[PDB]
This record gives sequence, C-alpha cells and structure tokens, in this order.
Amino acid sequence: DPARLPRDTGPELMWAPSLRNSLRVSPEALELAEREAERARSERWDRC
Amino acid sequence: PELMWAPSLRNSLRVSPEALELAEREAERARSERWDRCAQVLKNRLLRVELDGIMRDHLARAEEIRQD
Amino acid sequence: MDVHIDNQVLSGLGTPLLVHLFVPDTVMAELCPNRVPNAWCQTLFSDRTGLTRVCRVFAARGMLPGRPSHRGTFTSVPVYCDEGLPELYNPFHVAALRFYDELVGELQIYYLSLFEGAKRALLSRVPVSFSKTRRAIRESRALVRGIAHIFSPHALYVVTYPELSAQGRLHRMTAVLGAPEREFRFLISVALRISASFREKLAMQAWTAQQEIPVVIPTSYSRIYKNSDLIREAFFTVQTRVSWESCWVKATISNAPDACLWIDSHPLYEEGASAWGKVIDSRPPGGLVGAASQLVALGTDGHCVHLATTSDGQAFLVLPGGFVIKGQLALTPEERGYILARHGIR
Amino acid sequence: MDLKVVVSLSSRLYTDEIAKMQQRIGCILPLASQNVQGLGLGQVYSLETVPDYVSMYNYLSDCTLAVLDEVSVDSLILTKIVPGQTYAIKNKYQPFFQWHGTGSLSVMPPVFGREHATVKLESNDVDIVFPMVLPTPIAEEVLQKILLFNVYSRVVMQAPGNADMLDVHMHLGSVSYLGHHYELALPEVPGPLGLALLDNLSLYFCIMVTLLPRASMRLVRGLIRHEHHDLLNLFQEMVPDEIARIDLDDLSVADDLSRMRVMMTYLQSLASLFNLGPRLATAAYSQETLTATCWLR
Amino acid sequence: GPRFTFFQSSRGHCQIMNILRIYYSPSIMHRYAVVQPLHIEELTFGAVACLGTFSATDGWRRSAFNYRGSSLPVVEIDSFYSNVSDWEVIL
Repeated sequence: DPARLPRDTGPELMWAPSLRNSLRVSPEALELAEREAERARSERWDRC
Repeated sequence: PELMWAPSLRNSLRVSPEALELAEREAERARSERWDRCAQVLKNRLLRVELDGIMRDHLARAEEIRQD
Repeated sequence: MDVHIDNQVLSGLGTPLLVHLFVPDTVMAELCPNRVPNAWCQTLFSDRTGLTRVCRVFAARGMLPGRPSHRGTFTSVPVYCDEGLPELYNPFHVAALRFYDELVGELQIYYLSLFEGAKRALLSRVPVSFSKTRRAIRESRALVRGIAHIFSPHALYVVTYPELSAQGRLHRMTAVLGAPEREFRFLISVALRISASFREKLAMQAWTAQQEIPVVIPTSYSRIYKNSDLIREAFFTVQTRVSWESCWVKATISNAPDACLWIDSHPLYEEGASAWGKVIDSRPPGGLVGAASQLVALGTDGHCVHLATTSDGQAFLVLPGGFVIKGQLALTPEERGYILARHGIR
Repeated sequence: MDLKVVVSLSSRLYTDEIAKMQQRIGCILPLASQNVQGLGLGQVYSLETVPDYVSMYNYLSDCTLAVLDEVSVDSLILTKIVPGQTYAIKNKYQPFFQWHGTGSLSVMPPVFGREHATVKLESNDVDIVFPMVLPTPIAEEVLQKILLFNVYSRVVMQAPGNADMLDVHMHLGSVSYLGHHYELALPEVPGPLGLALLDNLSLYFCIMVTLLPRASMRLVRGLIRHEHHDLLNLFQEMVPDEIARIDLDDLSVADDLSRMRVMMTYLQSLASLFNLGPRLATAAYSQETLTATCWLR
Repeated sequence: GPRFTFFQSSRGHCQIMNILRIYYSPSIMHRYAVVQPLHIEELTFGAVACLGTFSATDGWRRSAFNYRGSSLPVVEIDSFYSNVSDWEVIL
C-alpha cells in the first residue's frame, strides 16, 4: 500500500521523500539506448 | 501535476514470475556467441603468431641452401 | 635496463628461468587509467589447473626504451613451470602477472606469445654481480622485437640477448587447449548458481519488491520501464565478462580482512563498461549515515543495475527503483580456495 | 650567561587555556631561534600530514630545546637549553614513565597520540603539540619499533593475499614495559625522510653483510648442537640454511682481524646514526616530587 | 527510539497542533514506512503539553553548561512562569 506526493527537500531520517531520494530517469535517452542496443544484440544474433 | 509513489517497504515491483526463465536462456545463447567470437579472433591471433614460427624455421633451414 | 638485472638475481629461489620484457604505454591504458600502478607472478595451467606457488617481480615506469619506435615501461616474466627438465613447453598457456604499486589491474600473457618472440629475437674480497656484466656490451637493436599480443591485439616488446646457458637452452626449446577457457566458464557457473538463487528466492517469496533501500519513484515507472522489464537482469550474465575486478569474488577474498559491502555497477541497457567492485565503508568515522547516503545514491542511479555481495555469505541485487531481491552466496570451498590462491595467499 | 628568553604572543590568550598551560608547566617545547608560530611542533606535524615522526625528529634534533615554566596572558617565558647547565625537568606527560631506572633521558616526537601532547590556542593562528619525554631504553625500543613498523607495514601492503594486516599491529603493537603496555600512534605511509633513514640503514647493512667473522658461525652451530639456550629460543632448535651454506670454508684468523676492524668502525658509525635526537644525562632524579636535574650531554 | 523535543512559540494551542503536525510530517510517514501499524494503538504519534509562558521579547538567551569535562550548548528561558497542562495527542 503506497502513497502519492509532489515534492520535498533534504531529509535526515531516511524514509522521507526528498529531491535526493528520487531516481534520475530520462525516458527518451533510455528508450534510444535500449533500441540501439537491441539492434546491436540483433546483429550479435547472426554472427557465429 | 505529477505524482510519485511514496517510499515504503510495502511497495511492490510489477510482479514477474514468467519473464526470467526465457531470460537466462537468451543470455546463454548470447554469451556462447560472444565467447565463440572471442575464441575465434583469439585463435586468429594465435595462428598469426604461430605462422611466423614456421617462417623463422624456413629461414633457418635456408642456411643449408646458401652454401649449396 | 635495470629491472631485468633486478629480478634476475632475485627470483632464483622459486624460479629456475627468468624472461625479461617491455610493456608499451598504450597496451595497459585500458587496464588502469591515469598511470595509477607502478608485481606478482602466478602462472596457472591449461589442463593441470590446480594451484601453484607465487613469485614476486620488480619493475619500473617512466624510463624509456632504446627503441624510439615506442616509449614505455619495464616488466619481466618469470618462467618456472616445466617439471624437472625445462625442455618441454606448455602450449596455449596463460601466465598471470599482478602489476601494482598499492593490486589493481591484471596481466595475462601467453607462452607462445613469449617464446615465439624470444626465438624470433635470437684481506678478503667482494664478489661482483655476475649477470649485469654482459648486458652493457650488447646494446643492440636486434635484441628487441615486436610481438603481436594475443589478449589485447597490440605490440608487446620483449628483450633478450645471448646471455648464458639459461637463456641458451631457451632458444632450442619446443614441445608437442583450455587456459583462457576455464576462468570464464567458471565465472558463468557461479553467475548461474547466483541467478538460480535469485530465481528460487523470487519463487519462494511472493514475486514482490521489499524495497530495502528507500527511493521515491514516479507513477509512470510501470511505463518508462515496461511490464516485467527484466531484460537487464536477463543479459546480466553475458555482461559480466570480468570477475576479479567484479565485486562478486571481492567479498570472498575480503573474508580474511564484518559490516563491509562491495558493489558492482552495470548500466540499464548497454551504456558501457561502467565499473566493477567499488567500496562501501563502515570503519572510519564517516559512519553508517555516510554508508546510508552512498547507498541511497547507489539506489537512485536510475540507469545502472547494481549487484551487492556481503562477506558473511549473502548476495543482493539492486533494481534501479530501489527494489531489492535477496539471495544466497553459499559456494563450495574448493572454488573459494581456488579464488584466494588465484589472487594471493590463503 | 643568560637563559631567560621571553616570547610574546600576539593576541589575548583566552582564560580556558591558561588553566591547562598552568597544568603544562615545566614541560619541554622546541624553539625556532620572537614570533608565535613554530614554537612547538605544530608547523611540521599537523593534522594534514601523515605523522612520519622523522621530519619532526629532524626539527627537534636540529633545534635547541626549551623549557616552558611560566605562562601569562600575552607573554610567556621560555628558557633555552645550553650545554653545561643542569636543568630541572618535571615528568608531566600522561603516558606515565617513572624514572626508577634513573638513566639518561631522551626526547621523542608525540608518538603516543595527538591528544596527549596538544593544546588548542584560539588566540592566534597557532596550535602547539608537545615533544614526548621518556627514558633511553623505551625511547630506543619505540624508535626501532616505529622504523620496523614503517618498513614492514608497507611490505604487508605489498602482499596481494594480505590475509593478516592485524598481525603486526598486535604483535609489534604496544610498547614493552613492566608497569603496563602503552599503545602508540602508527602511520600507514613512512614518508620521504623515514625511507631516507631506512635507505642509509640498509646501506650500512649491505656494507656490513660483506664481512662476517667465520669463527662465530661455528660457535652458534656448536651451541645449537649443545643445549638450547634461553637466549637461543629464537632458533627453536634449527640451523638456518644460509649459515649452513656460508660455512663451506674453514676457520681463519688473518681476515678476522680486518673484518673486526671494519666492524668496529661501522658499528660506531651506526651508533652515531642511532644517537640521534638530543640527549640528557641525569643526576639524582628525585622520586617524591617528580623532578630531575639534567644537563645536555 | 522515542524523542523529547521542546518548542517555543507565540501561538495558540489550536495553532500549535496544526503547525506541529506540519513540522512532524516527515517523521509520521517515516514511521509509517518502516513499521506498519499492525495493531490499533501504534497510531498515536505522541502528544504535547503546555509547560507554561514567559516573556516573548527577552526569551531564550543562549548560554553554556559545563560539567567537569565537556560543554553542551544550552538555551536559557529566563524568568519563566510554570503552568502544566495535560497531554493532547499530535496524530
């Protein structure tokens, strides 16, 4: 059972939301890296 | 706005019972391919350095030609 | 030309024969950057795997070759392997060096790449150092030759010159596979048993995140990561191409030195050879709050999958998103002893 | 002749530290020639540098020592050390050492920890740590222990399978005394000047290993093959291979004399190396009030 | 482990409960995340009590407190007027 919230900053007790407790994810760059690495894997499929 | 899931230790991953069995088989089929490529290029370098041995031994045998 | 006469008189205890080398400065740049090292010899076998005794090798950097074709450091490779008569050679045979100043970086070298190049090249008193007397008179260009290095496709320069009966019996030596094979398949065996431990731990549990490390995560995490998107956990096993830089064996050697952690980091899907085997501290007065800060900074790395190993026999996997999957470490102590002998002393 | 050398401070010494400088009265401090900085050992042993105990040894041996007897605010009186005068020194240092031995005295860097010899001075931009005063046998034993530790901790760090780091820190470890064992402060890197000292020591070692009197070899072989002495316990009934292989020759007397000649001269040179740091000869250390008349040797 | 904090304020008790809830807003979900409230009595997040009033102008001059070894920083509420109340639960 989770909860939903906008923002906070700079804690000391650990299980409190913050700006440093956010994973820093860029979706478009990860999709781009994922797609180009799928094509590198698909070339690696047909090598030996 | 944009909503973020709160940090608690009852937060669940999106449950994955079936996506790991095919996973390591694809991993093994990929890594045997990579290891075979590495061993192939390794044996390419090995035959390259092994052939210069017989070239040096041919030029060592050619000494007997040089007085004949 | 100092380290060769250094190690030649030194390793007479554990080595009958001593081979001298150069190492270029381009060939070990991918080994350790920024010139951080400045060694230890342990030549394992091809099919006679077992364990062997260790020999120390001395070296120097920053001192230039007489060849201006390349400008690099000094090393040397001891050879002590062949039983009784040394006339036989073991073909397809690795010889490991641990070049270091404080044990970072390894050096794998062949007996073919060494010896094929070697053949290709060719009122009392104080007693004098006998073997230095013949190196000053040589001073010639044909003593050094270029050898296509097999592990890294580059040139490795050897030095040898007609010294004496030890190096004289070397150039006549010949003899009639699996030395790079065993360590990699051994890594894949322990990786498969650890991934099987993760499989059975996710099976006996509800296939659910306990989220040991606290992170805030957005509501679109089931969108920007797709459903059951464990393709990185899928191809984790191919990506671990290194092991003794990897943290997995680093915890086993750390048993000889309680609340310690080592972390491997692999990217989210092929961003590059990220890192292997970093340190999480608890000893100094930075403390457990600093360990917690480094740990949550580890967990908020949204594009890197981390694998955590403990000293006491436990393995952990860190999903990016703070999710943790527990696991065991329990391996047969034969492989444990083989690993700690592969690095150093039991 | 004058001994009274007054040193002014530059700012108001705060009243929290005048109490502990009243507590540290009659201790020893190293001089600079006045000024405020360097009158002490903080300038060469700070927190930033790993304590090598050799560059600060260079500074305390190279500079004339000084007794601190009176502290006031904005002025404190010092007294130099000049040979020929029998100074009164009180043993006021928290690692206690009774001078029941009444031997020659020795000064050493604060190897027993930073806290025991330091004093904070928030008046000016100067902090003072104190040199350690301790008898001759403990001083030379701790000296050879800190040199052996900084030469062997590095080679234990050179080991790849360094399974035992804590072996030397508990076997070497503390200091040898009948009253107690007193744990010291240990650096990890030896520093440049420490390796310079081990360099000159190894130079003397490799020069002296070229001449060994061969009759003594026969004596230790015979005593091993006699009863095992209590002094012979370090061998535990074993002949080393090296002494077995350097006795392939016979017993002579002609080379023995010149061997012993160069051995006397090089052992006196080694003694001149190890009689380093200023030394005090003691007459009649009074026990009941912890004061000692001592003059510079 | 439970904590005893103290509070200086120039507000009413109605204001003190709301601003203390907003002040303890990280700690409540900290306790919620670490320990799930399995029973029905863990939900009480402590309480408050008026210890009394004092002068709002000359309040809380800092001072030092020495034992024989050390010195902690310490506030000094000067010329205090003591008046205890009961406990009102924070939630």
